[PDB]
This record gives sequence, C-alpha cells and structure tokens, in this order.
Amino acid sequence: VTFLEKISERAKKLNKTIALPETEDIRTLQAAAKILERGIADIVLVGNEADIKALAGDLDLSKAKIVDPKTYEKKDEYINAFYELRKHKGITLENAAEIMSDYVYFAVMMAKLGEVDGVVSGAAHSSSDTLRPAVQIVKTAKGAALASAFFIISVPDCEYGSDGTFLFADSGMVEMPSVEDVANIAVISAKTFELLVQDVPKVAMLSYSTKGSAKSKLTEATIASTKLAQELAPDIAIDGELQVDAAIVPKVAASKAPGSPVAGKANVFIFPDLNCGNIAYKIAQRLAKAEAYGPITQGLAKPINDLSRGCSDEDIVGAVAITCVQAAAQDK
Amino acid sequence: VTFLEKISERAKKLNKTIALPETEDIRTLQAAAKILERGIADIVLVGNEADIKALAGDLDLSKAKIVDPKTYEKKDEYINAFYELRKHKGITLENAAEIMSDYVYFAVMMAKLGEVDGVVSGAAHSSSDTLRPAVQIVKTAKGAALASAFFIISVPDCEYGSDGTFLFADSGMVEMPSVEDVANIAVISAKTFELLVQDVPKVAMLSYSTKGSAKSKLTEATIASTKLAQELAPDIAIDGELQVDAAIVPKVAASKAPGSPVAGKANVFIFPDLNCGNIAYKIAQRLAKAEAYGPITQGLAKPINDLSRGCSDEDIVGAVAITCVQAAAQDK
Ligand SMILES: CC(C)(COP(=O)(O)OP(=O)(O)OC[C@H]1O[C@@H](n2cnc3c(N)ncnc32)[C@H](O)[C@@H]1OP(=O)(O)O)[C@@H](O)C(=O)NCCC(=O)NCCS
Ligand SMILES: CC(C)(COP(=O)(O)OP(=O)(O)OC[C@H]1O[C@@H](n2cnc3c(N)ncnc32)[C@H](O)[C@@H]1OP(=O)(O)O)[C@@H](O)C(=O)NCCC(=O)NCCS
Ligand SMILES: CC(C)(COP(=O)(O)OP(=O)(O)OC[C@H]1O[C@@H](n2cnc3c(N)ncnc32)[C@H](O)[C@@H]1OP(=O)(O)O)[C@@H](O)C(=O)NCCC(=O)NCCS
Repeated sequence: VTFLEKISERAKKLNKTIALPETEDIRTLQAAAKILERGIADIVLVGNEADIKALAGDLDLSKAKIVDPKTYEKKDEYINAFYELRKHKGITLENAAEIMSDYVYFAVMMAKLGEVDGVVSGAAHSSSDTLRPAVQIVKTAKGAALASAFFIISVPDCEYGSDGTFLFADSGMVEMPSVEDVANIAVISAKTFELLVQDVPKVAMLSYSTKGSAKSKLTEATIASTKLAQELAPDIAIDGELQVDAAIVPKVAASKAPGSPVAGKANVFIFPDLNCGNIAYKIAQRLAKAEAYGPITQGLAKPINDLSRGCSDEDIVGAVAITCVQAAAQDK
Repeated sequence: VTFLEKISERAKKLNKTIALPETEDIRTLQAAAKILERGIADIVLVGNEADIKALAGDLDLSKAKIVDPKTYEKKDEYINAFYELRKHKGITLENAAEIMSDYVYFAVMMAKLGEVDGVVSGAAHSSSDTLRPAVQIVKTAKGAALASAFFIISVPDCEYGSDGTFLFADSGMVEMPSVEDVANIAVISAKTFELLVQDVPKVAMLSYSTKGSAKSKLTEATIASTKLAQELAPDIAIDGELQVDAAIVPKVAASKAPGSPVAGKANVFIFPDLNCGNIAYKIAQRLAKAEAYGPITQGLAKPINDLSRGCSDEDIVGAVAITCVQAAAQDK
C-alpha cells in the first residue's frame, strides 16, 4: 500500500481546515472539490468571489469556504498583525495593505491565528516566493531553528529502510545549511519520520566518508553536525559520518562502523547541502523506480507546503493530506 | 552481454601489454595465467623470477615476461627518470634508487617509458599507495588540472542514459574539486565514456537547480564549471546547471531545460564534490540495483588502475581488460 493512501486515510479521521490561496488557477479547484468530496479535510479558498463558481465550472463547493482579504469580517487585524512581525522590517501600513491583499498572505496569517489549520501552494508561484509567507508571518516551532524541506522515498523491491521507505532531508529548501543548521535538520526530520511513516527513525548523517575512512573539511563538517545532533536529541539514534552502503547494509556497516545505533538500519538520510539532497532523491526516484513525496516543509510552526512547479491536482490532495497529519503534530 | 564482456572482447582484438607488480600475491599470478590463456593482454610481471616461479606452481605463466627491478637491463635509466621527476621535491639520487626498487614504482615507470601500455595493482596495497606513483611518475595527460575516479553504472530496467549505462564522476577520489577541476573532470569524463561505452557523451553538470531556478554560491560554482568546460571543449555536449530529473528524463527536460544539448538524454554525471558523487553512486548501486564498475581512474598520461583489496583473480582479469581499452586512447 501507498504512503499517500495510508496518509490520506489517517487524514480523514481528523478535522482540519486548509486555506488554499491559488484561487486563480483551476488545478487548485480540481483539488478543492475532492477534499470535501472524500472527507480528506475542510478547506478555505482565498481570493475573489468572481473567480470561484465561474472559473472551475460545475463542481460542488458549498462545502468550501470563501474569504476575500477585502470581504471577511476580521480583515482589519490582518494588516495589523502583519505589521507586528514586520515590526523590524521597513514596511508601513498601506504597504501592509499592498502585500496582504494577495491571497497567499491572507491564507498564511489565517494559519498564524488558528482560523485555518494549514496551507498548501507553490504550484502556481515558486519555492522562492512561497516560503516568504511561510517564514515572515508563521515563523518556526520552538524545538526548531529553521524551516527545512524533505521527501518521503519509497523504493520498490527493497529490503532497506522502513520497508523501502525513507525520509531524505534537506532536499528542497535549504541551499547551504551551516553545521548548526544541519544538526537541527537531523533532529527535526527524526520527528517528521516518526509522525509520517510511523516507525523508529534511525538517522544517518551522510558523507563519502565513514567514521574517518577519509578526512577533509567536508567530513569534519558532518562529523561535527552528527555530534551536535546527538546532544540536541539523546533519545534519537543518530550517527555520522556514514556512506549510504554502511548506512543501510548490515554486512557493510558491521565492518565500517562497528556497534553503531544506526548503521545497517537507516531510514532517515541527512545530506551535507542541497546539491547532495536533491541529487540523491531524483536518483532514487528515476533510477531506483522509487515513489517520491514532497517537497514537504517541516520545522514550521503550523504546516505550509510547497509544490513542484508543474503537477496534477491528485498530487495536491496528497499535499493537503500531509498538511493535515502534520497539523496534528502539536495539538495534544 | 554486460559491460565487462563487451570490454573483454575489445581487449582481445587490441594488442596491449599490462604490468602486474603485485607478484607476491597469488591472485595476481592466477589472474596473469587466465589473461594469457584468454588472449586479453600481454603481461609483464614485475618481481623476482625465483619467487614467481616458486609461487606459481601449476600456472602457465610462460607467455609472460618477468622483469626484476633490481636486475633489469634498464634499471639505472628508470632511477634517473625518477630522479629527474622528483629532484626538486626533496628526493635525493640515493632516495630515488630505494623508492624505485618498489615493484609498483617500477611498473609505473615502465608505462611511462613506453615498455608497458598500462598498469593494474591494488590487490595487496592501499589506494593511496597505488595512486601515488601513478600521479608522481606517469602524472597527468597534457594538463588536465588532475586525475579523477569514475564509475560506469548499469541500471537494470532503465530507459535513461545509454541503455541504463552511465559514467559517474568523480565518485571516488578527488574530494573537493575546484571549479576548474570540475570543468576538467567533465571533459575527460566525456572522452572516457565515449571510449568505454562507445556512444556519444552527453554530460550533465549536476545541481539542485536547473535553469537558474535557484541562485547561490553552489549554483554559481556549477555554472562556472559548466561555462569553462564548454570553452575547454566546444564540440562536446555539456550543459548548464542540471538536476538529475531535467538531465535524464525527456519529459522533465521538456519542462525545465528545453532545447538543451544534454537534458533529456544525459549519460555522463559530473558531481560538485565527493559527498554527492559517492552518495549518488551508492544510491544507484544499492537502491537502484545498478551494477557498478571500479573506481577506475582517468586523466593520467598512461592508464593506471587500483583494485579493491578483496578482489578476486577474476576481478583482476577485468581491471586488466578495462585498462587495455583505456590504453586505446593513446597510440602510435
Ligand atoms: C531571497 C532568499 C534567496 C534570501 O534568503 P533570506 O534572506 O534568508 O530570506 P528572505 O530575504 O527571502 O526573507 C527574510 C527572512 O527569511 C528567512 N528564512 C530564510 N531561510 C530560513 C530558514 N530556513 N529558517 C527560517 N527562516 C528562513 C530569513 O531568516 C529572513 O529573516 P530575517 O530577515 O528576519 O533575519 C531566500 O530566502 C528565498 O528566495 N526564499 C526561499 C527559501 C530559501 O530557499 N531560502 C534560502 C536562502 S539562503
Ligand atoms: C595525501 C593527500 C591528502 C595530500 O595531497 P598532496 O600532497 O597534494 O598529494 P599526495 O601527497 O597524496 O601525492 C603527491 C602528489 O599528488 C598530487 N595530486 C593530488 N591529487 C591529485 C589528483 N587527483 N590528480 C593528480 N595529481 C594529484 C599532488 O600534486 C602531489 O604532487 P607533488 O608531490 O609533485 O607536489 C592527497 O593528495 C591524496 O589523498 N592523494 C592520493 C590519492 C587521493 O586520494 N587523491 C584525492 C585528492 S583530494
Ligand atoms: C570496493 C567497494 C566494494 C567498496 O568500497 P568503499 O569502501 O565503499 O569505497 P568507494 O567504493 O566509495 O570508493 C572509495 C574508495 O576507493 C579508494 N580509491 C580512491 N581513489 C581511487 C582510485 N582512483 N582508484 C581506485 N580506488 C580508489 C579509496 O581509498 C576509498 O577507500 P579505500 O581506502 O577503502 O580504498 C566498491 O568500490 C564497490 O561498490 N565496487 C564493487 C566491485 C567493483 O566495482 N569492482 C572493483 C574492482 S576491484
């Protein structure tokens, strides 16, 4: 069974509201009219009234909720709260009226205030433009130094990871993580694995080196980050530096890194930077026939996800479903 | 057919001589006889005629020529040769004579001075010990900044590349190649692919970014190496900064990099550093169930190859056949 089928089913059990801002694109409506249709969640649409019922065509959205930045009965405290976290960044009140009238923003500040549980977009903008709303308004969770991105990778005939399932991170967002930032990526991705795959994360800090099989600036960066992460999170089994083969293969691990809590069992792969992360994941997907999921964001304070530039609405129902389960990571 | 068999045949039609210095290892001798029996190459065994004779017992090594570094006709000219090379890097004439009694130093000089077409060692020495004389004696071909290590990769049920075969560089040796280094690795890799795989090289300078989809020091690096490589070798197909998906999958190349010489059909992967290179090759081998060949070295003035220390006498046969075809790039 599919990770996304598993997830979307778990996501139906919950009750969560997802504010989709891309209300001028007709995919973000094909998506919208299947959320309410399967019980995946409830879902806000952020944008002009003239768009909705006229654009998509004939699809039932009475189950949906329309809120325009210039219609809602609370729109005033949005130009105000935005101006409270841009309180240090040069933008006045009518500039806080220029930025906010955009749909992405209103969908994001609704999350910050708990009017909405989460946000999915990226499909019609990019991964530069999308994450600003996610950073400036939402900010991050407490046990989190940054917003990062990741991918769930399912490898077909595979006796590695968690039944062929892995989290790769960061493979989306963070171009050049510093050693501090890497260590945190490990910790935060462990909690995401647990949440989404529902298995014990064994986190591998990757490298061409394995426990000093080589030595350079590169290795030492990872070395350090392993050991930073091992402190941040003692309860989480975390090791580095590991090559991939030692990371996943008992026989190999047994000789390259004897008595490791991770080597030979890995299911979370952590990369030195985004050349590595993004190469690794595409290589899995295309040469290993792995199914890939993401980019999904993590370490955020309330879930807000990005989308591959070009995609279908069936992917979006996927993303919306993850934004739900994610949305059930703190409320307890 | 498998890559290795293609290679062995070509080897047999060629007329190359390979030196084997690891003559106190019984796998080298076993490999030797197999290679002669089959017609894969001529052999110079470098070592002690009494010891080989005493070690070989039931092996038909009579087609081989045995050369003893301490009694060979040309000994004293090999020593001068080494002296000239290292004069200015501390070595004294005395020091030369002692270094040059090393079977493996001798065999590399043989190749340098034209008595052998290449050398295979590594079965009973570390890679550093094998690669030091290579890079000191035979040095590099015509000023490529450097020698590098590559893999030939065969993915099983793959449409991508050249029948799911690829060349990965550098995935085993140069750790932090400079921007120039990466440029050089691309050019040399393209010639190697053409030679060994026998198909038009189409080289992907890899990244997490496709056509300036993201900007950073990493991306700037890749672009600069892309741009220098095109200057270094204009008639070879080399492209921008490319993601793996944009590089091998024509439908994604149809989106992210239209009209590229490389994108959609890449078959040569150049990585930014050895984290990427190794992690990528290991994902391919382990999760993709790719067959992977060597680290094989390139960019030297004559082929020199290092084996794994747990190789079989048959792995040696194959390393010897790669090395002969590598030696076909020379000639006259
Ligand atoms: C424009 C960009 C290249 C410059 O990076 P930046 O200066 O850090 O981010 P921006 O200028 O867009 O926005 C400002 C905020 O974004 C934040 N942001 C970027 N990366 C972050 C991270 N992973 N964790 C938390 N916040 C982050 C910065 O911390 C900054 O906050 P500050 O000004 O109060 O200190 C880039 O952030 C972008 O296009 N955003 C997409 C996300 C991304 O890829 N960022 C990595 C760039 S180094
Ligand atoms: C040992 C090492 C860390 C030190 O670097 P170095 O002193 O510059 O090189 P080494 O001591 O290993 O060997 C001597 C030569 O290697 C050369 N060299 C290093 N990398 C090379 C490369 N990949 N291709 C060709 N020559 C290379 C140096 O120019 C040096 O020449 P010199 O003695 O005439 O000045 C490193 O070169 C090394 O690991 N070399 C062995 C093979 C290897 O693993 N190379 C990876 C390079 S990052
Ligand atoms: C040997 C093997 C099983 C595992 O090796 P590994 O420890 O994971 O190391 P990598 O494959 O990532 O390659 C880097 C290693 O190659 C060595 N190496 C570096 N430069 C090299 C070069 N230019 N040529 C040959 N070896 C080199 C390095 O020393 C390094 O570690 P080492 O000290 O253990 O040798 C691996 O190479 C492999 O998967 N090959 C399978 C069999 C094969 O391809 N045939 C080889 C013929 S002997």
